[PDB]
Amino acid sequence: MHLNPAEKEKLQIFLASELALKRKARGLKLNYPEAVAIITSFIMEGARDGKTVAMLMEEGKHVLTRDDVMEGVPEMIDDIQAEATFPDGTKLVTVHNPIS
Amino acid sequence: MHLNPAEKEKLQIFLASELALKRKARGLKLNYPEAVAIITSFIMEGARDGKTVAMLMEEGKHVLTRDDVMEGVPEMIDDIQAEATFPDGTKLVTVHNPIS
Amino acid sequence: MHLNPAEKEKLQIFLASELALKRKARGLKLNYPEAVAIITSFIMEGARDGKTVAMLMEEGKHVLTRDDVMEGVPEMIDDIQAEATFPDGTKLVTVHNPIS
Amino acid sequence: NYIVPGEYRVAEGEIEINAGREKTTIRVSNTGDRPIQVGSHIHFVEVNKELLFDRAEGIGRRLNIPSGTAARFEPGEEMEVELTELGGNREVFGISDLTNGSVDNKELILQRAKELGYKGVE
Amino acid sequence: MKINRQQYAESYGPTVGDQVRLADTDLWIEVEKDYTTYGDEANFGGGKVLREGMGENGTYTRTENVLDLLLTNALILDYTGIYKADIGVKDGYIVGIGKGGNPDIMDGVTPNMIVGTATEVIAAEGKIVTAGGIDTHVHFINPDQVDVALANGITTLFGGGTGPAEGSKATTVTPGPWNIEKMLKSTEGLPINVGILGKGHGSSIAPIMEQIDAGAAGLKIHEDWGATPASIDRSLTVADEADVQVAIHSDTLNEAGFLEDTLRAINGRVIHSFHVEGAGGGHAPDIMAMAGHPNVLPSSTNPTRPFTVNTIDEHLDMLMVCHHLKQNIPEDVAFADSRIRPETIAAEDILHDLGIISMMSTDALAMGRAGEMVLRTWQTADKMKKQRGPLAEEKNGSDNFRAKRYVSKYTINPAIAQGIAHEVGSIEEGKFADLVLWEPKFFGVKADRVIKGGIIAYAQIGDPSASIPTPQPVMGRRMYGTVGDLIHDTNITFMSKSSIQQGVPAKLGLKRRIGTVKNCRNIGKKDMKWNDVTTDIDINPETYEVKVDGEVLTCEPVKELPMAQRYFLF
Amino acid sequence: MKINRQQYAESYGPTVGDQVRLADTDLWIEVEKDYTTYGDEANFGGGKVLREGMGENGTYTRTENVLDLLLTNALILDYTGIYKADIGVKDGYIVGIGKGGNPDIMDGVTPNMIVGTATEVIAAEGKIVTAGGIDTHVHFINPDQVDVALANGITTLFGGGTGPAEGSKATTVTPGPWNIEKMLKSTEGLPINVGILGKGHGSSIAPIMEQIDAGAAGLKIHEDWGATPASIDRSLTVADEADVQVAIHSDTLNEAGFLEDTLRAINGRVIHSFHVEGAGGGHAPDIMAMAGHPNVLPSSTNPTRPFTVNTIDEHLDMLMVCHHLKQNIPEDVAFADSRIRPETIAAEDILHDLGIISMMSTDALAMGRAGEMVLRTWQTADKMKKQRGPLAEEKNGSDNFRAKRYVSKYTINPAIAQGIAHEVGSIEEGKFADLVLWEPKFFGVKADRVIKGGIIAYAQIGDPSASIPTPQPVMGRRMYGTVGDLIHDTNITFMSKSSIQQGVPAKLGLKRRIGTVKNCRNIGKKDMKWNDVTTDIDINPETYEVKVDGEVLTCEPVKELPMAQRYFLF
Ligand SMILES: [Ag+]
Ligand SMILES: [Ag+]
Ligand SMILES: [Ag+]
Ligand SMILES: [Ag+]
Ligand code: NI
Ligand code: NI
Ligand code: NI
Ligand code: NI
Ligand SMILES: [O-]
Ligand SMILES: [O-]
Repeated sequence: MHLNPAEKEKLQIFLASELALKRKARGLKLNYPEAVAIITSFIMEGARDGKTVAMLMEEGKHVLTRDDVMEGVPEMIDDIQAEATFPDGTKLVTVHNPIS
Repeated sequence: MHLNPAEKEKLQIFLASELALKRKARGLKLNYPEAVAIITSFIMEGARDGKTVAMLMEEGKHVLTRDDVMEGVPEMIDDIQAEATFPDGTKLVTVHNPIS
Repeated sequence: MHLNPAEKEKLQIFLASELALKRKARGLKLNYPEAVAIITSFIMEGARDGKTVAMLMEEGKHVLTRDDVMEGVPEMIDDIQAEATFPDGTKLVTVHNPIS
Repeated sequence: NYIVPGEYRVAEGEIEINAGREKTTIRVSNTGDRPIQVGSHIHFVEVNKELLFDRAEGIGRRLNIPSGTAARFEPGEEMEVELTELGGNREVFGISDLTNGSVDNKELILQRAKELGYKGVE
Repeated sequence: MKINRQQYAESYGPTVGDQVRLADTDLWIEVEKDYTTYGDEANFGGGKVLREGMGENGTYTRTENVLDLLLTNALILDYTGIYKADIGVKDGYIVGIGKGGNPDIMDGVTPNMIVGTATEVIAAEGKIVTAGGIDTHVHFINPDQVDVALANGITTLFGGGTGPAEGSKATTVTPGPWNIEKMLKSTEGLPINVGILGKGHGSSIAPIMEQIDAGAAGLKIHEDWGATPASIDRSLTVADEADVQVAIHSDTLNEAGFLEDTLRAINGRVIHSFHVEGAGGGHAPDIMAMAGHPNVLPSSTNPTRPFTVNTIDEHLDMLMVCHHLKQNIPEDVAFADSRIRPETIAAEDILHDLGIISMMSTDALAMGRAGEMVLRTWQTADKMKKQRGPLAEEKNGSDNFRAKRYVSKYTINPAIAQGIAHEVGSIEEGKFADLVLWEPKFFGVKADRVIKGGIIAYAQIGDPSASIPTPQPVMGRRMYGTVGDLIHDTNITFMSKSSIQQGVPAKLGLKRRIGTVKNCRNIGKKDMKWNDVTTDIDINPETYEVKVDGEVLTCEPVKELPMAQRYFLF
Repeated sequence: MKINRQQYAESYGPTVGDQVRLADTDLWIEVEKDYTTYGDEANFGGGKVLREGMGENGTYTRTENVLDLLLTNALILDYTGIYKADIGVKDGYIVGIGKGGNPDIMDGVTPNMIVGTATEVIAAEGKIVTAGGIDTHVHFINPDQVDVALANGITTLFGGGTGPAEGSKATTVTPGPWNIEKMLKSTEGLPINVGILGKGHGSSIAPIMEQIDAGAAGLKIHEDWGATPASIDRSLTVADEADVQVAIHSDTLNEAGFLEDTLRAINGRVIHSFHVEGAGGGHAPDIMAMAGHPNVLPSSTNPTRPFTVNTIDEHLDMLMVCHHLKQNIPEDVAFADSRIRPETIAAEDILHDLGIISMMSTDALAMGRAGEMVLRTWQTADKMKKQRGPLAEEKNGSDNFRAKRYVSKYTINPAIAQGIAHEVGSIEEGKFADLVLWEPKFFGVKADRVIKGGIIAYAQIGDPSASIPTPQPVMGRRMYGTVGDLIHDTNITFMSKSSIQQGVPAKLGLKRRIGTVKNCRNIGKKDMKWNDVTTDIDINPETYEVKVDGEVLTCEPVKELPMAQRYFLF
């Protein structure tokens, strides 16, 4: 596979997102690291799909809403940042205030 | 996400449990680390759901039965211990003799 | 669970394979590390199922075809090697030219 | 009582910056074709040569703006800014090398400024 | 010109009279004073104030009043106060608390806090800064426990052990000269301060004393080695001579004496009482009465902290597992019931709130959680505010009094008890620069950055392959302070005066900073900051109810805690 | 007997006139010459040629012309050429490039390239071998960044920082004697070459100079510390005396001068211009005109490399995040628009292609990607071939001219600029054996094996529990070169002559190889291999269009790059 250090690390994010989605599917309000994991993995899979940075800046704001998460979580997350390989190389996506 | 060392480690348990459940779903009798992974992750997700220590001490004894696992596995597992964050903080759950 | 170093590492392969299969399920042509992950995990789960080395040498050549992967990927993969615990202990499987 | 983790409940009132120091309003013009942004704590007389203002009026002073903020001058832009007095020992070293000593040495600072073409020396 | 208080606090962190919520608890701390000069705040960045000729002095060499490191705009939370200041560090020590910058052009700059060419900047505006935690009940069982401790803001580990040997798995003991020497060498690679306790057991002086000469920094009396009158007495005689602390886990079984017998063997000498509530070990059922005496420095371990609906079920079973108890041996059942007691665990919450138990600690990997000393201190303070209200001493709706009482339990008081407060345990000038930055939203839960001897050792930081360090995954990671030889300069091995005088560090090739244990024998309860209360604690032998001043101490267990499920992935 | 060219290339790697595709780009390199004697190729394995009495000499002791290590059949890609040779290493240095084996029985063996009893063999047939990359814009923010760098073939990190302190998070600066000493000790544990830059700021000489004496290997002028005329001048005076390089990130805000003012303060002295395009920092909008001057050694950082459809959206937002810009402050919006410019980023692609920007570098963790210097160099070369065609200078359909121009940007030119090219930066005899093997399919994307001082430090290798090392999972891993004391012998700490003369390595107990920084003050643009072009660069203040020789430089952003989604898991 020739995994580099970032590839190894970022597998963890996907895993944490899978864990969080299962917790959401069974009706739990999500906590801070769960919410972050979900939106992060969304951004990285969006890049893998070939979406643009601009698209993911919009979409990332609608992945989770306040009724998906515990009290206070929306306000704890100022932004979520992730770098992933787009069709035009690594780029940084920042989703600002992802959860209102 | 601000993962601490235990958060990073315990993601592994969930992953091993997912792997084991797939192996069970396709009809395999489970081995020692598979069985342990399954019950462990059950306890940790039970805590995340807000069950009590007492509930998980009971339930953990019915997650797998001897016909789910290989010969000898029931006797290899004296107990399974896991710590997880309950609504009232980290607590230790021990499931004694989980598989008869 | 008593995970040894290889058990810990090889959980990563399964995880990468799950990630790759999701990407394939949503219609993406798979890349080099995705393709390798998928076939590798297939071999290791095949060993867990109790298939023989000979069976997996055949099957591994049909897990993915060129229309599943990006241009050039078939030619980048000369073989895929994996060691796993068969009913008769650890053995090495090499799948030669897995993707035509 | 919705809980925002780590939130502030700030007290009432306002914070006055640079309290008790003399303030001065001057007009300043960016005569250059590229933008100039000036920070709160640069000795005002030592700013970019192409800013035109009464250079004498920048001696011993800096912008009267919150610590760490800046005044921005677009190309061709003229506007008024307010200055406050430098504090401490009232000495400046380095920056554009116009002072390297007490800010009291007004003629020496102006003479250096004029020879190097800092605009607005009388 | 004026700035409104909201914008001010957003740009520079809060100022006098502003309050900040601790994580998601009900606890509020209030800025008591501020060392700044409004308008001359130091800050670092593009176009900011710490630039040459401006807030940074361009004239002075490092020796001339210039700092190695300035923490700008810190909100300090410390037994000495809750207030706003810049913190200056030089040669690995806190040299100035006050106002940093450049006296060329700024008013009010503390004379030795010049930002010069030699100065590194850490922005602390909007952060809370505390001393690193001092955990004095550590079992050295698994080296992975160190990052766990660092991630919850612990910077010093005092205890004992040789790894997962049964002796070490039950007791904070590194026994004898050779084990002590081996662990001193092992300590060379642990990125945290360390002090090692020898075995406080024997009936002759020499077998005990030789551990102190070998390099131990104190002793542990543990019932598993025979917490008898003789072991207690000899250890205390050794400690009074060597000037080191003795920790005790007393005879739970009452085999050779009851609590009054242990107190008689101690004979008024100074001693640190470990897990004084007793679930963690000690004379059944009344060990907690230790915490009333003037010669006892009392600590809790963390799993009883605070009292919750799962506590008793968890502890009964934890004890069964730990002790290998059998449910069909009535003596084991009687033992567990005499040891795990809601009456004493509920009272423990209140004794903490009253300043009668002076210290927290973990009991890491033997019967407590390496990364939850700080976490559970605040959870306790929060539960006590909910159930007992703001304390009498409070004012202006703030919880400052409780905050200082509680922050003292894991910073300054364990340092004092151990004889190491000249070096660590508080944010004061002249002490080692072990500092923890916390975002207020994460306060007490997950440290932002842990500074060890003036260099960051541990940080919550993101993708190392990214353009900036904030992208995911943000996780706790060892920093440059832990790498190479810098691990030696950023950490202290605490040792007895005699081992230092005898040249043990050179004998063993230790390259870490060597700290001297001292002034442990001439202190008492009165020396515990904000937690100095001595009183007659009565524990009813029949019902286990705890009385102080004629009044039963009880509270309810809570179903839910702050600093829990909002934060943790597992 | 004759072998067809296909089979020959499959067995021994390509030979004269054969071409090889670089990864999945359109770029082809052609073997320019070959040192072998056909039929006497060296190879190692069962029944192969490097065996005692045959291709391995059985007579000579190590001192007698025998190698420690032979790389057989390497395709070298280097500013000195693209050609086929064996590479011989001894005492950690490249001692012979040519033909290795046994003069007993082989023709054409280079006299000092005997394979003897002392010789280790690495098979390079079918691999491309380059010098290790030299990254001269490194922020030391997170130690995890080192493996990231190694995995993309970087072997030297020059820059500054003390970990994730704000000063270090913005600037490549290890400030003052104590921080510099601490990072020199930390460097003892980093498995990569390192050079440390001090703070290039002050208005007196001594506060700056003492950093050089303390062990700094150069200085960084950064606007965040006040890139004023005085700081610029004093740093350059210090550097001309100490013989070290100065890097500059100039005054973006034009606060104290415009570009012509910074040039006047530099006054014809030698200087390294960092992220010369300016998205990474510098006089708005015209900093890139620096790259036209004879005394400027110009580098780009990597995130603008090359110009793509996501670049501008990514950078506008990256700048907002990095600078904490607010969209409802018009000055912040004006600032971002004056700084992030498609006109200068598009021209940057072309200036690289024309040999006017001489160097790449990362800007690791501050505004650039630690593991993508090499990656993005080739992506740029590939985009330029697509949009501008093969360069005039090319012949035989190969891209050799562009390949040498581009490989120079991250190997030899940063070494020259830093004053360290006597030690590192190219595959030449007498230089340190920092070598990267690449499978051509992975070229520039993921290094196969990274050799540091003659020992493998890092490799893409598989299951350590397997019968052979190739089974999954194949991932980048530290090798024996990084372990134990060998980390000292395989890596260099570069330091100033004065700190070396003053005995700083012994003072601090540094055990790493010590390299001397020198010959940095008497070089210019003309000294940049294949990238030596000086010219009047005009940047229109109103439209930001870039002109050179009367001609506007522009190109389109691409939607897709090679060395991207075919390779990466995320
Ligand atoms: Ag026990
Ligand atoms: Ag126990
Ligand atoms: Ag920025
Ligand atoms: Ag930036
Ligand atoms: Ni105990
Ligand atoms: Ni203990
Ligand atoms: Ni820069
Ligand atoms: Ni930089
Ligand atoms: O204990
Ligand atoms: O930069």
